[PDB]
Order: sequence, then structure tokens, then C-alpha cells
Amino acid sequence: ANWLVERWHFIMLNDTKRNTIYNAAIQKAVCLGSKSVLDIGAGTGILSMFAKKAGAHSVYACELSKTMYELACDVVAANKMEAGIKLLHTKSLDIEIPKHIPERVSLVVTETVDAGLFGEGIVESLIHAWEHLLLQPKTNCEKYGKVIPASAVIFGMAVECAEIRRHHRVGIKDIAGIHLPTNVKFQSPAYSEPYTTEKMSRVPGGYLALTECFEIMTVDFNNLQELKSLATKKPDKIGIPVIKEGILDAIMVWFVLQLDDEHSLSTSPSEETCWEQAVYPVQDLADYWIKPGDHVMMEVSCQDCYLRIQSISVLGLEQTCILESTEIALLNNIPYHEGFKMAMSKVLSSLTPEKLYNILEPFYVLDVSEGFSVLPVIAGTLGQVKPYSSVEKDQHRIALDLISEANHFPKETLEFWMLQRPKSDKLWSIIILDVIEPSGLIQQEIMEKAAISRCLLQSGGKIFPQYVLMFGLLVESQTLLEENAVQGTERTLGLNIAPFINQFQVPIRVFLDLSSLPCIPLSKPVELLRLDLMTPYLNTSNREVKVYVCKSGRLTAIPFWYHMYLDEEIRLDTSSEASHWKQAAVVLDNPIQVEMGEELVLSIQHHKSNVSITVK
Ligand SMILES: Cc1cn([C@@H]2O[C@H](CSCCCCNCc3cccnc3C(C)(C)C)[C@@H](O)[C@H]2O)c2ncnc(N)c12
Repeated sequence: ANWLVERWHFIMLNDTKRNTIYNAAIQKAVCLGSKSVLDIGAGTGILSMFAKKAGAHSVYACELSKTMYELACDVVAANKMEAGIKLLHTKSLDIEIPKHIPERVSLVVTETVDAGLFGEGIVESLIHAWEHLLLQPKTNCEKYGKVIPASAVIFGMAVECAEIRRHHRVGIKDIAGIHLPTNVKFQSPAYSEPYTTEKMSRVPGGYLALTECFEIMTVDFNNLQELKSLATKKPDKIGIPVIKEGILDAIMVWFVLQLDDEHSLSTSPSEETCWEQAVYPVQDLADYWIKPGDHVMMEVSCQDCYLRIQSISVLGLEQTCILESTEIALLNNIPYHEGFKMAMSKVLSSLTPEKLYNILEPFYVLDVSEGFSVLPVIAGTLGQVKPYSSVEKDQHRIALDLISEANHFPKETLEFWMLQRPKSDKLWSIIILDVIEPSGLIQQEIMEKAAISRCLLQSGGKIFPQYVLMFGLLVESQTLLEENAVQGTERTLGLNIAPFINQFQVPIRVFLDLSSLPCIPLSKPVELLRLDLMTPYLNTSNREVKVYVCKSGRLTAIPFWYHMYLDEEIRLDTSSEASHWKQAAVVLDNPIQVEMGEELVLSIQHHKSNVSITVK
């Protein structure tokens, strides 16, 4: 996509409460005398229009992004405020007086905050603003400089959350007959990306508070000296008592943002708010079980942009292998590995049963999975197998050589691998291909790789998976609608933004965590498509699917996922609880009213790795 608008813009603009408190704070500050305003990171320009409507004499809005800047120019002009608001395509750090802005401003308004508060560089931007773009602070509001937000209190809480854990810690020491040795320590990219961002009010499986909430930091955005002192401030060593028995999985962080002395915003987890929380995963501990009487220790600092929580330990009453969170979720996906072990054993049993646990001829197995994979080690433990790994990273090879060694493989049993024959005049008995992206879409050129792979197979040899079924269902989801499009002008307090920003939406929502999404089912899930790697003649380009509507409702989306068939009996589900793949959905531009008992027709168009789903 050439012209992107980030998904969080739709969610935020749809949050009437957020828009109300920001407009209330700006109205109060403008009416009190702050007549010259600078909006840092204007987005659509909503805070600038609030300032001008409140009665500001001069409004300047700066926007880093070319796309957001151009959109903001059109929104402001459509709201008849072209003459009153001056939009600037620049980062606020590059603004010079009188070159870009003629005079120092009395009020800075900004929303350049993330779940961890500091992740968008609010400190660096406000230090530059106080030094070069703002009037002197208070010792009449027109005479002195002020910032919205005024201040913040940052909170933390130790939690048990199995959903976070399966993405940052490998939770088992034995997978599908293979041992994962102690001398190989797996760690996520958050180990020392200090935190991920999560909607903890709806996290799959939920979370449990193991401690009470605690203050981790405070910051005064109107205090330049306090802001400059952050770069060299020594970390704050804190000790938190444990109030509940449980597995320590993360420190969940949120903040209370004080816009002024009357108006405050909380990012505390709630299904009533749009705000996500900062999640600091707990890893590299000897024991994760914590009980009342224990103390959770950590070091909180904010010297180089991001808020950091380091040296996490529990105070009572070896090769390191960095993996992506998708690869850790993969190692924690037991049905995937057990399914692959059983499917590989059946191929070995049908082709060479004496090899299952020419004597010089091994059963050749190629794993073309993308990223870290242990499938070649599982294959090697099964029989007289010559397995090949496609890992690129040197650290991954070392780890796999140590895993191979722990599974009694003599040196160079496992080898590291364009699709070609194992050896000139030799054929593969098993080829594993990566068909579904973690995004929930089909991998690019998979049909082409399958066609090339089929020519390299021994008679009776198999490509894994053999075929993939795409499943989908009709849903009424107001949540998917509000994360895809701004719902009117009432949400944006009379301002016309929705028609202009809604144009930058994409038809397919990827990386969807379907189980955490509030949905009303309007149909039962049904097979939409068959992607056959062993028998492409069974594929269909153009198909109409008649979906029985079980329940009357407003159809807003068609979520979809897959059943990957390793053979006729063994299938993997990309929507399963332990799945390391995310799902996806076709979200409708205009929701359709459907009635119980009708057969809705979906048009499913398949060309190579593309699938188009529309209501016919
Ligand atoms: C530093 C800077 C940024 N920019 C521009 O402004 C925006 C930066 S902010 C990034 C998104 C923040 C959303 N945070 C919401 C949130 C918070 C907490 C919890 N949950 C959320 C949810 C769940 C809702 C995402 C962006 O348009 C940039 O191009 C600037 N332009 C001019 N000069 C500058 N110095 C800047």
C-alpha cells in the first residue's frame, strides 16, 4: 500500500470520551488566555480545530508524516478553517522561529504518546519546545508558556498471563519426542523493544493481578529541568510485595495523564476505553512461581526515550538464542509438533518401515519452514533419516546443533540447506513448505514452490501440508467496524473527519487475534477454499459459496483461518488456542443487514496466493 493511515487513528477518533476531555482541556486553556497554539503531531488536525473553535488567535499544527499532513490539510479545509490553522509538514524539532513560526507560542498541545508513555519521544520534543518554541514558564496565560498534557503518573502491576508467556518463554523441555537442553536458553526480542503493547482488558485467557498496582514514575511536562535530568537520572530500585500465588509472566504498565488540574485521562485496562498497556515480559528466572511473602524486585529508568524495567527478580520471605515471539509461540504449539511427528512417521512407515525406530541410503527430509524450526530434529529422532534445516541465522544453527546433540545425533546428522534434489540422482521423501504467513494470509509463490517441490519427490513421497482448507464465518462486530472506520461526526464533536480518513482503509485486516475480538456469530464456520499442494487440479479459481444465515444481524466482517492437512487424518488449525499464526478478516465498507434462514452468496476468487472474498 502506497498511502497508509495507521489503524489506531480510527479507534482514537471514534473515542468520544477522549475527544471530549482533550477539547475540554483546550477550551479551558484557550479561554484562560492561551491564544497562540502549537499542535505537535497533529494527525488529522482534530486538536488544532478544537483550539481554533475555542477562540485561538493563531494555530500551528505540525505533522511528521506526509500522508497525515496532506489528510490534515484537507480535513481543516473541509471544516472551513484553512485561514485560521497553518499546517506544517515537518517534525516539531525542525521548527525554527521566525523562519517557520513567527513568534514563540503560549500553548503546546500533543498526543505523541504510546502505551509506555515515552515511546514516541514526548520528552525530546517537549525539551526542544521549551527551549525554542514556547514562551517562558509561569513564575495572564497569554504571557507564559504551558503544555497539554501537563503531567503523568506511571503505574505497574505484576501479572500472570499465559497468553503473554507463550510468546516470550519456551514452556516445555520435551516436544514431540525431542529434548530441548538446558545449555540452550531461548529469549524473546524484549530480553536484555523493551515492551509490547496489548489490549489487556480482552487478552485471550485473561490475566491475574499478583501484586497491587504501584507507582513506577511521575513526570512534569511543564518542568524543563526535570525533563532534561531524565537522561542521567539513576534507575529507581523498587520492591513490591506479592499478594496472590501465581506464575510471574509480566509487569503490566499504564499511566494517568493529567491534561490540566481538572481533566485527566487513564490508560488503565478497561473494555470501556481504547487504550493499550505496556507489557514488560518476565524471562531469564530460575523459578517463576511467586507467593504472598515474596517481593518482586525491578529497576525503573527512562534515560534513552523508552521507559525501562530491568533486573526483575524474586526475593523470598550456555548459548543464548534470540527468537521472535512468533517462533517462541511456535515452540509452545504442542499439537503442531505432535501432528508433524505422527504425519512424518506414517510416510516413513509406508515407504521404509525398517528405518522407523539400503542401510547406507537415508530417508531424505527437507524443511523449508521460514525462521526457527525443530521439525528436522523431530524427523531425525523418528528413524534412519537425513534431515535438512533451512535456518539462515548462525545463532539458530548453533542452537539446532546443540539440540541435535541432546537428541543423541552423531555430528552432521542434521544438515543445513532454491528447491533442488537432496543429492544428484536422489529424491526427497518429505518436503515441508511454509504455506500460511503469521499475518493470516497465504505465503507468496506457494503454488509455484509446491509445483517445483512435487517434481523432487520420491514415489509415495509427500509435500507437507498436502492441502489447506480456508474456513470463514459471518459476524456482527461493532469492534471491527470502529477499528476500520470513524463512525460519523458525533464522535468528533461535530467536526467532519470520517469521510476523509475512512478513504485510507484497506479491505483486509491482517494479524487479527480473532479469539480476543468481541463478535456475534451470524453463521456457522464453513469451508471457503481448498488450496491443494499435492493435487493442484483440485483447486478452484472462481467459486460461489452459499452461506446459511443462522442469526439476523448487521454483517460487518468475514473472519477467516485455515485447516492445514498434513494427511487425510492429521490437520492443524491456525485459529487454535496454541496457534502461532494470527487470523485475518474481510471488513465490509458498508455493513449488510442479513436475516436468519437466508443463504448469503460469497464470491471466492483464488489466483496463486491471493484470495478475494466479497458478498455477491
Ligand atoms: C514525535 C512526533 C510524532 N509526530 C506525529 O504524530 C503522531 C505521533 S504519535 C503515534 C501514534 C500514537 C498513538 N498512541 C495511542 C495510544 C496510547 C496509549 C495506549 N494505547 C494507544 C492506542 C491503543 C490507541 C494505540 C504521528 O502521526 C507522527 O507522524 C510528530 N509530528 C511532528 N513533530 C513531532 N515531533 C512528532
